[PDB]
Amino acid sequence: RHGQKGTIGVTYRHEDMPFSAEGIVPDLIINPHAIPSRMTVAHLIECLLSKVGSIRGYEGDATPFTDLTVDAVSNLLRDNGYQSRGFEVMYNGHTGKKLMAQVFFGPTYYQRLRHMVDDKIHARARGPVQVLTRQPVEGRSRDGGLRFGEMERDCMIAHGAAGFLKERLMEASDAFRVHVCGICGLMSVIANLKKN
Amino acid sequence: LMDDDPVLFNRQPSLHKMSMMAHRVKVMPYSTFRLNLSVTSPYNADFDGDEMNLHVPQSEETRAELSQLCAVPLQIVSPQSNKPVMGIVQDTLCGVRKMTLRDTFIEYEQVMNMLFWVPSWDGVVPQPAILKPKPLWTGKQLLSIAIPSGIHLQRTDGGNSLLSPKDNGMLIVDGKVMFGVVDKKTVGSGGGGLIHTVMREKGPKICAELFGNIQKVVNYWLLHNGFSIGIGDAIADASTMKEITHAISSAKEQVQEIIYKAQHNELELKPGMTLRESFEGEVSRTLNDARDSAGRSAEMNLKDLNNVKQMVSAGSKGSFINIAQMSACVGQQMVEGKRIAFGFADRSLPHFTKDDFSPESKGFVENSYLRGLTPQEFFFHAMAGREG
Amino acid sequence: NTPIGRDGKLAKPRQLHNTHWGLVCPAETPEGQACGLVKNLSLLSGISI
Amino acid sequence: LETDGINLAEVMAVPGVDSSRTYSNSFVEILSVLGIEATRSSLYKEILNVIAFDGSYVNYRHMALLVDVMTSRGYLMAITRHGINRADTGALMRCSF
Amino acid sequence: EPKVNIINAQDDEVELMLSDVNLSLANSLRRTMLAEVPTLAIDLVEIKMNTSVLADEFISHRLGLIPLVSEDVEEMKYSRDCTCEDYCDECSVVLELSARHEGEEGTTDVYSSSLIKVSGPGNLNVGEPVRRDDYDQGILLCKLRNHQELNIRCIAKKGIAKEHAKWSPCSAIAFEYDPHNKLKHTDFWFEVDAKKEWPDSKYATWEEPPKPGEVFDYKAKPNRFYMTVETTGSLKANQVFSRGIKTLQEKLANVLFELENSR
Amino acid sequence: MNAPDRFELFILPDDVPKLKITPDSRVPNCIIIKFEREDHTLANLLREELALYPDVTFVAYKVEHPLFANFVMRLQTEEGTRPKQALERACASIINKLKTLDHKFNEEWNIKN
Amino acid sequence: DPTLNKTVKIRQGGYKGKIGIVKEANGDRFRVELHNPNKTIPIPCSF
Amino acid sequence: GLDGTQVERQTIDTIPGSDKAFHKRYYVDLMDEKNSIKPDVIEYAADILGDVELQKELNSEYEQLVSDRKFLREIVFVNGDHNWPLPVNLRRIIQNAQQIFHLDRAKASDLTIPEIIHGVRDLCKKLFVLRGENELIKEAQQNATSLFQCLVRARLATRRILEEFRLNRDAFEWVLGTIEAQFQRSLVHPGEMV
Amino acid sequence: YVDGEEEETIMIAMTPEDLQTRSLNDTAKRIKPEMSTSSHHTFTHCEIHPSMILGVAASIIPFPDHNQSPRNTYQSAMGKQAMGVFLTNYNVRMDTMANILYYPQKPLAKTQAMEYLKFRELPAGQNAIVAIACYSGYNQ
Amino acid sequence: SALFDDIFTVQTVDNGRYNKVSRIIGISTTNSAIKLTLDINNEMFPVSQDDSLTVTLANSLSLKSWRPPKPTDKSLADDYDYVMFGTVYKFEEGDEDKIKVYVSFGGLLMCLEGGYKSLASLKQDNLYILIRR
Amino acid sequence: NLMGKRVDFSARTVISGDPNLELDQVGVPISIAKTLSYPETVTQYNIHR
Amino acid sequence: MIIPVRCFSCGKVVGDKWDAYLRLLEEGKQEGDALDELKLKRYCCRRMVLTHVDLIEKFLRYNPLE
RNA sequence: GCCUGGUGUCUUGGGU
Ligand SMILES: [Mg+2]
Ligand SMILES: [Zn+2]
Ligand SMILES: [Zn+2]
Ligand SMILES: [Zn+2]
Repeated sequence: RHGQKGTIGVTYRHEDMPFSAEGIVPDLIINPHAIPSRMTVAHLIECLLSKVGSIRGYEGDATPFTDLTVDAVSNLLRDNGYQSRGFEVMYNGHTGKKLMAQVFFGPTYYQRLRHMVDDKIHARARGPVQVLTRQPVEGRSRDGGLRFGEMERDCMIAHGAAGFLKERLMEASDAFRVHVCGICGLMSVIANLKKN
Repeated sequence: LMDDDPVLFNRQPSLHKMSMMAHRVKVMPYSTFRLNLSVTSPYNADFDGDEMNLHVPQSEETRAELSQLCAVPLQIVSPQSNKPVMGIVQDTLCGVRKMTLRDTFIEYEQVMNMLFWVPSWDGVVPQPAILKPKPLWTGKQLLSIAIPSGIHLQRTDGGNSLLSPKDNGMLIVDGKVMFGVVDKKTVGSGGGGLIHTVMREKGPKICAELFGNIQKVVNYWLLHNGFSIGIGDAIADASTMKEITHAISSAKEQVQEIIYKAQHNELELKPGMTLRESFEGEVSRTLNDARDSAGRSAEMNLKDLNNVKQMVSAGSKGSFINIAQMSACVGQQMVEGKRIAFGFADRSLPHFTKDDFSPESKGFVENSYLRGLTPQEFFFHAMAGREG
Repeated sequence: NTPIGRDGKLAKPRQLHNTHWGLVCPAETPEGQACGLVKNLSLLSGISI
Repeated sequence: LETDGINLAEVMAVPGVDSSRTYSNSFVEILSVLGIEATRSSLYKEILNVIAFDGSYVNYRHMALLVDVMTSRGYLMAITRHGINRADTGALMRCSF
Repeated sequence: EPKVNIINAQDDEVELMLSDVNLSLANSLRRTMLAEVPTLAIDLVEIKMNTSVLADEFISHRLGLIPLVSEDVEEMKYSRDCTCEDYCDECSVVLELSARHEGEEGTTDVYSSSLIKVSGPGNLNVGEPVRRDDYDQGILLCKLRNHQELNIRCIAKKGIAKEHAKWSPCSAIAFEYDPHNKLKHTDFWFEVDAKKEWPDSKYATWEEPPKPGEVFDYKAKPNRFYMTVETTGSLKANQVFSRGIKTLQEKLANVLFELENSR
Repeated sequence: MNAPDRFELFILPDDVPKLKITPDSRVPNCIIIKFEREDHTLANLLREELALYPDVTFVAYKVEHPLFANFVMRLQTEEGTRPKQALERACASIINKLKTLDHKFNEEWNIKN
Repeated sequence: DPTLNKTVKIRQGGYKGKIGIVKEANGDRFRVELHNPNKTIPIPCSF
Repeated sequence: GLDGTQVERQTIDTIPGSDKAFHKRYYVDLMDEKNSIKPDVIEYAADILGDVELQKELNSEYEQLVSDRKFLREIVFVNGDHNWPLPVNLRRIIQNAQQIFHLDRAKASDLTIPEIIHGVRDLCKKLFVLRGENELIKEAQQNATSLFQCLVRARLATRRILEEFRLNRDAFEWVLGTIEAQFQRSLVHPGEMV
Repeated sequence: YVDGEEEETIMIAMTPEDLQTRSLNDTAKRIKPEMSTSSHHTFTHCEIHPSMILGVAASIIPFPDHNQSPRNTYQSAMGKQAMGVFLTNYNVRMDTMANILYYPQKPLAKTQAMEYLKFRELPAGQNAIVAIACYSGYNQ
Repeated sequence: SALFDDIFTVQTVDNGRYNKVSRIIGISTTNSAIKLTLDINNEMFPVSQDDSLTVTLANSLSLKSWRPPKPTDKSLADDYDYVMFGTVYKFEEGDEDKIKVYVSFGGLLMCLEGGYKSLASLKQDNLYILIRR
Repeated sequence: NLMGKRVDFSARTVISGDPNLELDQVGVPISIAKTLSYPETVTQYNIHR
Repeated sequence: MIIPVRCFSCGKVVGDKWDAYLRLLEEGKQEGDALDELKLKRYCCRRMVLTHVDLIEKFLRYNPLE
């Protein structure tokens, strides 16, 4: 609940996770680099407070602008047999060897947001076209194609990949054959191909 | 589509040419696109929900154009600032500082695994730095396996001698690290660093392997050392807080003196400025210097083992101001380049009396984020934040 | 909702003004084009009938 | 000395002033007083100062390339429709802007 | 040369000290008990009627998590290895459940004790949902109100925890060693004094503190591993430790077989 | 939709060998062993055991990608011993230690029964 | 072919005992839309 | 004529320092023995002192260096900045040559003085940006490489080649070939959408 | 009741404790402002509780007084996108799209204002056990 | 069979920066102006101030791919307590007799100061350092 | 429609990082890999393949 | 919705202890003590029972749709 | 017994 959002990068089965001496394994591992530049110190304090809360059996009051201090919560926690700042010794799951560093560990409220990958994944080979432009249709729900916009055009110029850019915008899209008159230059030719 | 087919990969908005580079496909289960982490920087990509686009060339001619002009290793150095745009980042960069510290030693059993983790390794285990009473390698030796031979680089930080008491600078001879902690100044994206040098001497193919080799070694080693951060790492001890509290208390007194002088016509006028501009200017300079002074005190008290300090020192995330704001003092809130305006008649909030120009009245947030902000300070902080 | 637009840049209708204290939320506002123009009533607010 | 407001021609003539080095941050006025080649250097100086200010560094040839385009016609061609589309380039190219 | 000293014991958890082995062997034993010791668990639910307020696969999902007596599971085959046509008596246990609420008032709570074994590889003691006592109703599955009915047929199969966590016989496995950090495998974080700020292991009194003068024994290795294996009741604690060792043997045996056959 | 079958971690396809030995001819007397459908569980056990033998000069393993249940081990021995034979010796030692270990647990268990 | 769209049970293999529907029956290798996970599998006719 | 990806900040060593420090670094006096080249770094040390004909080259060398320093300090880089983006980094090329040929050693060098002066001067005519014999092209070709030639001459000065870098015959000919090859490779490629 | 116009003419104490002068040096807790520009203040009103300046969405955040201000804005947006149990009658409504979390839990760290938003009765999330650690590099 | 040999008195032991490394400075008991600065691992070889240390420098331990030492063979290191292997990265041909030799033992640094007649043989590619007692 | 347009043979999804991929690789989901295609010309050297 | 069968984090069965927990609260025991009596010692198991919200009692009130 | 078409224009709310 602190603007610290992420996607799952991999899953690990129970026995490969790091574990504390009590055999508790985390459900979820977030990255330490998310904290110092974002300065969501409240996220850490919530973890600390919730640890205390689950040991003694109540929901801590985390209302803003109260007398609750970090030291008061830390005092309670140490009196229950845990290191007072929330750390715990943990063991690497692959080898059983201790980690040289201790790991901040505890409950945190996490929320499941509406953006799931199988609602976004999309691919198109060939497919339906617009009646008017004979270009691929717009949108996931219509088997559409991605937009090659003006800014992507410029990048291929910078690379000097002139051949690639031609193919993308013709053979891989709405290529059409027309006949012109060599004298007047208009597309006024009437071409019956079976009568030649 | 099959392994090693080239495809064009792209993230919008395409602000510059390295928004579109050619990658080699590797088919994998699960529904996300996978990127090696060192390419997140040129795309300005991260993994908080971003999506990216893939385009498949449809002929023999364009496959060759992709691999020989647009391919990732050719793009390591950008013409924008004649320097690399990709380096070692985040976990691997944080970890590589820790690993190349002077007192990191690794026993034999772990060393064998680490050597085998390097794809380009020639099969020759190097001799340990300590032979007796127990074979021990230093971190610098194993990192040096990932650097190809024939690479020379010298850099001097703060006039250090060849005996390097602070363990700073960098010296590399024949692809072997003689001394120096490896941090953002060497393996980051800066000009003249390690990545730039390998590119000139060995070409793009070898230089692309450099990223893969370094990453595979460090992430393994970091997996078995571990690294964390907790609430403890924001907390300065009781002695330092009194220093911190004094420097803020004395700064509030100087601001009182400035108000006294300006209201008794004893204030020097700055050139080009009215009295009220000069008054506002002097108060702002005092308060920003107060926070930096308080931040400097908090920083120096932190031990080397403190986890916040390790990330700031590596350059992987965070900077001096972040230590300052978490632990010492959030400091002055600004809106439109000026202090908080009197949006009520002659006052900033209805909890103050009129014509109050003191620090607390016009948006100085004295508390740290650790300590917690008061209700008045909170709103002012939300005003500055909204403007951003 | 404030019906000013998307035409007209600047900042004045978008800023969190001091007199919003206790009447509209200082935190809750959308990202993007509506940012600062769509606001939300604080918890104890009321509207005169 | 530094001034608010400009009058480059009149200030140059004032005895005491080093008339060979006086500079103005309005390159429109520079063009009228010193000519097109001096505008090139002044244009470059003012762009570089903007980019370099937040510590960034862009290699010389890119800013040099932009100011040569802006001065090739002998007058300052602005990067707006009133400048760009006054060129003898084809109609299909010009109408796409 | 490996030695074991059981500190405490009861039906569903064994606390023990393991000694004169390598760290890797203690860890591989930990992993094997969690992941590869076979058990029995529901793996197919045929819903003929479900008019409760819970969704069909929601109820089915809870069924998969019910621990079943798996004592004789070693003589049972995997479904994927059986020579038969569809299922039969040698590769599955069939369970049935039927509940209903008559009356216009009150709530009928459907409990795991209503799971009735219907067939199974007789006379092997497998397939009954585990119970603490005899008057223990067990695990809550659903709740029913007037006219709501639940009538399901469940197929239980042999499986391992690698495929899905419902087949795991353990819960947590507590595990620690070297309570006074003589090996120096960790470097303690501290504010003021490391010893006062870190709590003591619950096995601190089982080993002697380092003497204040004592030099660092750079040849010492980890040698005593205290662990506690808790189970869910699907297997008794002594069986899990025994079958963990047994399973790990066949895996190494299978590797040994392949080398002497590849020549 | 793209999740692989979880049973593929331990069930061997018919055209895929459980074990594959190839030489590393760049140095003398070195083999690469590719283990299919196995984990750290097996690999770490073999690795430490092997490292305490006097005639093993190099042993290492890596799990190249956690989404694929395989690993590859590299084993080099001195001129006298053949690596593949040494691997058999490491296997039989551990089977023996676990047999002993299982026995001593059974005895201690009845006393507490 | 007379067995498209008719309900089927699998009697051998890892999917033994599962219900499905014949989605496509080109030749020898069928496409059963399994009921149990949201996946359609390729499967031989002996099964 | 260069591609932006191929340049790096390099110091042009004839710009900073006093005239005295400059003279100490670059001047060779075949008359005054204590201001000549040290005898332990060359084999032919005997046939050196007094030779007025060899002194005519070294005077022309130092006169060339004086022109460059005067041109660069008064016209090109008035504020004294001497670190600038330039093509092909000579410092790295030299220290690689020191590694390939094991250029440690006090073993006096067999590399004669006329080979150095004529070698470097002939190099500066092969740094082709534009080819063709037209009179205007040669002036343009010379103008394009003016700054880079000064950079080379400031490094491959007689005292530095012999006392500091200690190149032999094999290594020095290699250094010239590498500079020549890498400068060509650093030209922008026609067709580039700059 | 006071509106914005009348609020201009009153003097508000932030908490009841500020109505009376006091008699600390706890280096962990936050510094209260000195308020030494006016010698004696004449308060006319007092806030009921200062946490009521927040709205519905921001009231779900535990400890918003310890966050950098954009994070509270970002959570206020994301909170409206989190699956929970939007009503208890979902089986009889036929909505275009609906999501119901299997096992909602009430949060271990709550605020007083959540009692009236019914958040503990219709929660929208779960308490995960979280380690903050660099593990395999698959979480950079 | 060795290149250099002497006995040193430890004047300073700087801990400060690290928990497992200390910098020591020493001067030869028999010949002043021969100074040794050396980083060493505290936990493996604890040193105190004023300790006497025999320091030998060899280019070989014999009386490329490292192997665990067999208990049957024998080398120069059997008679010493602390052995390190390193790279010579600077050979200073200094003023009258000020010679410094900088060696890097995997980032553990050494400076050896002394005279030409004592150190001329040390112009090597690699060096062992052996420390006794 | 002319300076930019929608195109065939494209795909899009959420991205994740992987340290155990080479710098110039991209991991592509199987389902996407079966929808996209490349028209390879048949020659004497690949006809059996 | 209804009490989970297993603790998410460690796997210990907790779905048979929900009825016992509500009864202990009628007798006036405090939440921490009630969990203690049920032998739920690790805090992963404690969160499961302490923070579950029983919504199924509300859904049953909606008079059956057959 | 091969081919095989399902909309648009807006507005609003969201994602980076
Ligand atoms: Mg993003
Ligand atoms: Zn015509
Ligand atoms: Zn059967
Ligand atoms: Zn639990």
